[PDB]
Amino acid sequence: PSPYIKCCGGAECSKNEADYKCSVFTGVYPFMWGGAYCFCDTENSQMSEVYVTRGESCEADAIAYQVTASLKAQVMISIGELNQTVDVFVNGDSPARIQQSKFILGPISSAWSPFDKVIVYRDEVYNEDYAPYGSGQAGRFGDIQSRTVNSTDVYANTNLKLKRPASGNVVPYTQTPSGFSYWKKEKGVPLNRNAPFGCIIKVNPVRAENCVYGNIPISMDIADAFTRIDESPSVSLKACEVQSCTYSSDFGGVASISYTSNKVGKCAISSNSATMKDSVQDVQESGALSLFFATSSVEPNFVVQVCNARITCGKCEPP
Amino acid sequence: ISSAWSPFDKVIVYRDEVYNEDYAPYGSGQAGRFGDIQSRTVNSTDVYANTNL
Amino acid sequence: SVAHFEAYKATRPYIGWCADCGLAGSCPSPVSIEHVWSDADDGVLKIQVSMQIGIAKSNTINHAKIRYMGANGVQEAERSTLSVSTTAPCDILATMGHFILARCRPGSQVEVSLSTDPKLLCRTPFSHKPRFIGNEKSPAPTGHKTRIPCKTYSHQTDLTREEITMHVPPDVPIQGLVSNTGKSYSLDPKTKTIKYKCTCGETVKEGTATNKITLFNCDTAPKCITYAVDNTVWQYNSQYVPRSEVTEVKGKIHVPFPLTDSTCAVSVAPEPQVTYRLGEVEFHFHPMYPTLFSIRSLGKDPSHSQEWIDTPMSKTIQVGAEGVEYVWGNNNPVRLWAQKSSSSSAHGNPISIVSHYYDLYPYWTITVL
Amino acid sequence: YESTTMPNQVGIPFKALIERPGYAGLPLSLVVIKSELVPSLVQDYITCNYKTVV
Repeated sequence: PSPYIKCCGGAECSKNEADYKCSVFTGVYPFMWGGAYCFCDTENSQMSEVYVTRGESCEADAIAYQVTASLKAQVMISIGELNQTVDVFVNGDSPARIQQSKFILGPISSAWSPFDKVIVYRDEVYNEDYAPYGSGQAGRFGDIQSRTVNSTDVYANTNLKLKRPASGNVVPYTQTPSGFSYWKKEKGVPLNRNAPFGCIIKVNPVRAENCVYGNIPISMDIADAFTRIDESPSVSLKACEVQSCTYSSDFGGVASISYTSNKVGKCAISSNSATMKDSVQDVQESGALSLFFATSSVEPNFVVQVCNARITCGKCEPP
Repeated sequence: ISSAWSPFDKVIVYRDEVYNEDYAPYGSGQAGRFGDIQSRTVNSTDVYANTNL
Repeated sequence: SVAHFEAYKATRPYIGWCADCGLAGSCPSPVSIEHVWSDADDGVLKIQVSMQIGIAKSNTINHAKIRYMGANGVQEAERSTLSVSTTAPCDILATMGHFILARCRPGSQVEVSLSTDPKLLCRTPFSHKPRFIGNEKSPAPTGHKTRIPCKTYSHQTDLTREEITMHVPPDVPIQGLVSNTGKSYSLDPKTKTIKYKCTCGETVKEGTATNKITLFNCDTAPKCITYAVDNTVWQYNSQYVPRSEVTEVKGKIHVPFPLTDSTCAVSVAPEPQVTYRLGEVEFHFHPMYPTLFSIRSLGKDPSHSQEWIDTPMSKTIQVGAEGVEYVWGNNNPVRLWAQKSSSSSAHGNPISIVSHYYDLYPYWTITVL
Repeated sequence: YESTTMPNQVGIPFKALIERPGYAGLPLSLVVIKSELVPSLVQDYITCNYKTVV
């Protein structure tokens, strides 16, 4: 506030607010300008004052969080007749029923999570640590501490230099910008590329996508009897053709498997000693099948089965 | 602080008296377990639970 | 207050100290910049001034008129020219009463001026530094390529929506009005009611004067204090307005232009040309006006460096089995994998070996040992 | 100038008067009335008994 004058001897501030600084200059307005508004001019006092108020920029600019993350999966389940993916938590045991066959999604072993002591501005999530109760001070993150968003009172630290007037003009004062305003520019460094081994942290969902870590035990009691045999063709003339061989390994395997069969039926192939395109699969006589793989770079060896019968490939590796 | 400590952990605070109980959240599936009913929306009747009838 | 009519009346307009009156000379100016606040990322300046724009003195609305009060008391003036100027011209986004919205250029000072009828100006230091959003501009910018989040001060005017306080009972600044003419004291009222407290006076030495009187045995200053004041005035602080009262009272005023989120349309530079090698990716930067670039990773290491790429250069960044991400300007991330000659069938063996006929990665140089 | 480590014992009167060189008056006596552990929790879930419906 600009000056409030108190005639012929004032007293100090005993107005209060969220944060306040107050100085009482005495003997002021020595020649005045007719802004004395008093008899006195030789013994007048000016109570100069300043206070803090909290802005409207308390939306999320900025909120300090201590996170421990809860674990969510998006597993896609295909029974071969209902094709759905379902978002479901993986903390311990998680029973889910689809056609009254039991599945239990087990816990994922996380190496680390990107969400720690982080600072979130509303411009962008940012990876940045703080020290607790580190705001309200200079030289450390922040310069203002408010305990909750609704709280209208704040502990704030700002610098102002008030002086007395000494001229025929009317007040000297020099005023520096706010502490928070200095940090607004600085930000942090992006929270979008932190953590090794996947983890893309996107600002709007406030979460981290495509995080490859550990092994997931899975257990199911599923009805596959039915009537056993569910048809098992015996198989002959087992061959491996390998073609389309061109260097790289960030894409999937391309093998073709030739065989000939003596019956039509359905096996569930393939297993994990190799990777098929089709898991519900009609095996027929003279069944040459170009099929897609996707483990042939973690495990370049592959023991491809068509039912009972099987052989080993590949044959393409750097010469 | 030189060092800081609270005897609190995983606690379930009854209005009768605070009691120290262990649990694993989202782990319902079975008729036991402390805090089998889990509710997070207080605007909706949904609860995750396992019960027997 | 409740509304625009009522707000403006109850907290009367006022004159304040402005230390620029021509770009030099310190005087009471009726235009005085109270505060400039910026909480917009659209570069908007919410300037607070002491004139009230869009209302007349009769308490009715004319956009042609504006109402100010200074040492001639409360007057109407015509408006047909209004400008703000940093160190270079500005465009006014919106104006409602006390408050002005403007988009200006960089400058060390901010000038609120007119020339229609007030014929004055007030220029006060307020820092407004460069605003560059996007990564491109163009003659008469309007380009679009990407929407970015920003914060802004509304275009619409609110009749009520938040408050700020005004305070201190009527005390309206004057710079001198009383003088010792001859060897007697000549009381000038001017064109306003004047309250003075006088140690002595033959007729008047306490009263509301609006006539000319001569008082003998009287002299200016520590023993005869005159100031013009008229009622129902709460003013907000200026910079160097002094004021004294014997009682303490307040007034309130409404705040149009609240802070609200928006999205702005800006162009950034289209993607630079890429050249490809066996398992490695090279960016050759094209000529464009400065683009900020990130080179990052999250696939294998968290690693990140930043630079402004202002000039054509080739940079080689390596891409392993896991992705590599290049962020170029304000655009969304492109992710890139290893491109050699494409595909796999079985490449490599479980006992580890490396691509083509190289000796690096070490799997051939172990052999040499 | 400053600076001690007191133990936290309720009701003990601790006397600190370490100040600049020169005799320094107006000592600090400090008694601890209580420490108040102010919780910094995350709510895991809310649970209460239920109304069964046929």
